[PDB]
Amino acid sequence: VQIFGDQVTEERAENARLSAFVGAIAVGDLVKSTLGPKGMDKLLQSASSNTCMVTNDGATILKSIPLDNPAAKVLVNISKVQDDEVGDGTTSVTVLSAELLREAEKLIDQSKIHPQTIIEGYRLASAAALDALTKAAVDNSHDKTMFREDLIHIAKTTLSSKILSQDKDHFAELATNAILRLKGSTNLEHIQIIKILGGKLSDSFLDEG
Amino acid sequence: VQIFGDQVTEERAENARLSAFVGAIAVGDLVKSTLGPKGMDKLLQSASSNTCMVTNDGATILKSIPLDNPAAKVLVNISKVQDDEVGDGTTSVTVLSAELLREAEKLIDQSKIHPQTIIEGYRLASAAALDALTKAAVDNSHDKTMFREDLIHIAKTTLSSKILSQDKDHFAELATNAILRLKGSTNLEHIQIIKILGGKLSDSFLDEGFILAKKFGNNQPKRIENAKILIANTTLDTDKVKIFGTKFKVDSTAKLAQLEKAEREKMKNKIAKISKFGINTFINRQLIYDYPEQLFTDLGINSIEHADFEGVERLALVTGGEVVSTFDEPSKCKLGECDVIEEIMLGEQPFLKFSGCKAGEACTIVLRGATDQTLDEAERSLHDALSVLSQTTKETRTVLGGGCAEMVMSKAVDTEAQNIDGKKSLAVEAFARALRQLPTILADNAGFDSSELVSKLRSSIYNGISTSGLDLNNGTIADMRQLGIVESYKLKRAVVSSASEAAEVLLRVDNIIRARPR
Amino acid sequence: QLFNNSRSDTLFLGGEKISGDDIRNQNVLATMAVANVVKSSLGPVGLDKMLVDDIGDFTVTNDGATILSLLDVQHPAG
Amino acid sequence: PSNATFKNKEKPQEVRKANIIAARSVADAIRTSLGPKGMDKMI
Amino acid sequence: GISVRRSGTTNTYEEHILQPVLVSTSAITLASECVKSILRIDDIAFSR
Ligand SMILES: Nc1ncnc2c1ncn2[C@@H]1O[C@H](COP(=O)(O)OP(=O)(O)O)[C@@H](O)[C@H]1O
Ligand SMILES: Nc1ncnc2c1ncn2[C@@H]1O[C@H](COP(=O)(O)OP(=O)(O)O)[C@@H](O)[C@H]1O
Ligand code: BEF
Ligand code: BEF
Ligand SMILES: [Mg+2]
Repeated sequence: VQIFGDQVTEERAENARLSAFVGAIAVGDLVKSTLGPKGMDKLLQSASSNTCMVTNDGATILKSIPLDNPAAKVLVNISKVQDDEVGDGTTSVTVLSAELLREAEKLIDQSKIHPQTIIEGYRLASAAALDALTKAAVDNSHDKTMFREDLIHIAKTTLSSKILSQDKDHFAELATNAILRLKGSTNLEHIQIIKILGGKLSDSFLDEG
Repeated sequence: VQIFGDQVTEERAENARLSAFVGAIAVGDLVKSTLGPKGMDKLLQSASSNTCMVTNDGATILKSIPLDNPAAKVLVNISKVQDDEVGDGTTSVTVLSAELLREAEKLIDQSKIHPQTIIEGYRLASAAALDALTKAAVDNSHDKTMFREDLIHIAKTTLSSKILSQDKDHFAELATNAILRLKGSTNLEHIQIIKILGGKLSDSFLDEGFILAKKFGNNQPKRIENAKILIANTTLDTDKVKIFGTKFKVDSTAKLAQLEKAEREKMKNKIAKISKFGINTFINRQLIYDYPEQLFTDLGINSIEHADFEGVERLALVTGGEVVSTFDEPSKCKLGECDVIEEIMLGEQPFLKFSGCKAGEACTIVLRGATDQTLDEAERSLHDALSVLSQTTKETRTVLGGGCAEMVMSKAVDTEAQNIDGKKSLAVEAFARALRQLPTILADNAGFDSSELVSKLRSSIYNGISTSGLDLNNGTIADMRQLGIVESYKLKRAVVSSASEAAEVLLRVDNIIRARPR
Repeated sequence: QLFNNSRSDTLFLGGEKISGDDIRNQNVLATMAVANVVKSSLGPVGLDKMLVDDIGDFTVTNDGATILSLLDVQHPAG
Repeated sequence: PSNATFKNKEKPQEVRKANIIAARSVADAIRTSLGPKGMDKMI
Repeated sequence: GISVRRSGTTNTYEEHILQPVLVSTSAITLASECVKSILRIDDIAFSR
């Protein structure tokens, strides 16, 4: 006795777990090469427009490529969310997101443990991972001298994995100066990003005015 | 720049490994439920014929289902090999075959270790798992008393996972009696497996003698007592002719009548040549012509027609007779004798049951049951039993099953890893981990915490209680010697051997190339 | 007499099954079909029928069994 | 024992269930043809 | 048991309504045995 209408798909327990994992992993594994300093870039291309783009920003990959696996699209959005709430950590979110789910399938199959028990266990750990994080945190006080050098670093770190790795130092002061300049506003419309084709990359600048 | 023809597939390294793994693991993950006491059966059904089969025999599943993935078709064959070389261990081979490859992807990806180096480690483990197998082997010597109770166990262990689980003790004694009766002969043709529908499963039996799927020569006596038998291959209905081309050219009809009666005389004489043998029972592979059929009846000789190269060979072994032709000099050839050949009924069909024979060296087991599939399986289950027990007549050493056998190797392979060191070391431990993954599913199908139980049995065997095995009804660690869960060495020695080979073949693969289908 | 639906549990091949009332009535309807054709041909006041081969060729008869032989009958109960 | 041992794959549970149904249907086609008040079938 | 003629509760052995032991001995045994081989099934897969 068939229940649903036609063209309708039912992926239940045993098969719904597969999809959920196959999806997440397949997406996590796609951006894995983006991660870190000696990380690599993807070349995405549309069928539409005869357009393409060569990118690192892990969101920009995930946001772009088409997908069907709903579980995948979940992670894809968690990617945009991060790009919204912080701007960086796009690929760091997705990989850690998939690597949790990889590690679940290895528990759900090999061992045979309840998914809800895994949850009530992934939960205790998360609150403890975020715990030590604040204990190990290095908050930088009134010393704006000690904090600018501190900022320049964060950028230098962020930047190394893009084409801008080689001119890290250069682009780090162009960001640090621009943001300090911004005087504590957190809206980025205030920094107009005008790209004009030609010359070196080391030829890029923040104008005084 | 394209190289190949159209509809040609090239799966290279990165993707070839995917096929290799996904293909094997898929096949392994298909038969995993077959393994063990509290294991379950598959229902195979062909699109052709409207036929099906309800099976456990892992080979019968894999040999049946069609597949595309070459890496899968590899393990499919190694399953046939095991069924050819041992008869049992079809599923065990494939699962251990896959679990090794499962533990390879986990190394190739998660660890980044060269496949040739995993091969060069799997190799070091495989010769050490086969090592501690022989050391843990229990060979049974002259005490045929000790060896019979040993063989029965083998059957009891082999049978519990098939329908015959509930009737283990009964079928074990039916197999043990049949192989011991076979007098060492390692040919299974000698055991005729006649399946007739109806009644219970407890109702199956091995006949003391032989039952023949044939009839008597016509209006002949239904039950012969104090038999003496001639077994024959010579022609009867065909009318024996000198091969070449003997064409009659009769000048005038008159000589045709004589030459017609001549062929009758050639027969009458060829039956008289047999009459001189002094025998009340004549069995012949060939047909008995409507004429000779009577010539035996008038003389009182019972004549049975159509029991081929098969039937005749068994009769010669059970009656102690000879597969005779010529019949020119009766003194030199050896007759067959038995006590009574009375024609019984079994549900519907009329079988002639030879009872009380001269030498029991060929037998017939009659299987019974409620369903044509139940019978199918009983035969397939039984072949698995008449294989281990028949091959342990040749290879007389034993190893304790219930996961114990595979654990004792998991021990030695795991300590040799604490000896080898390097990046190979990891692949050596992995081999051990894969061997552990067998008792894991034995436990998973029954229902208890696979994690806890395997982890409980590891501790014991590793601690030196190298008898400890899985009690798969009580969910505990139990003594395998004292609970009689014994298996063939030749079985376990093949399983590890066969599987280790599968692994190296596939782990060497890095390019899958498919040509346009026919 | 709305065309009956094939059951959603039972699985039969190149074959349909009508049960109870639906068949009991079908039988009777197909039985009257065959009988009513030859009710006109009964009695001395009865009349004859003209049966075309389809190629024009034909036969005229009263003999009921010869009429019923000629009519192509499709139903079992017919 | 709140964590327990999780039953992983579900096809078993639903195949048994759907076999019985497929079978009970045949046994149901026959119920009309049992005993002296039982009715015959035309095939 | 049920007697069709009586339409109710009546002594069926005396009513001469009689069936062989084998017809019931085998009836239950086969059914119960078949169920055992139906419940063995945990998957169907289509073969070549
Ligand atoms: N120069 C560096 N040396 C060591 N680690 C670095 C360096 N630059 C970045 N990282 C690390 O690499 C990660 C940043 O990689 P990236 O591809 O930008 O991912 P995301 O987009 O998720 O931030 C961070 O985890 C950071 O700790
Ligand atoms: N009664 C039992 N108790 C515990 N383990 C058993 C029992 N019978 C068999 N086994 C184990 O289960 C395995 C047999 O499973 P089976 O499904 O027959 O696989 P295969 O087809 O490969 O022989 C053997 O390796 C043996 O160790
Ligand atoms: F690849 Be990222 F958003 F530093
Ligand atoms: F599945 Be087996 F050959 F006992
Ligand atoms: Mg980053």
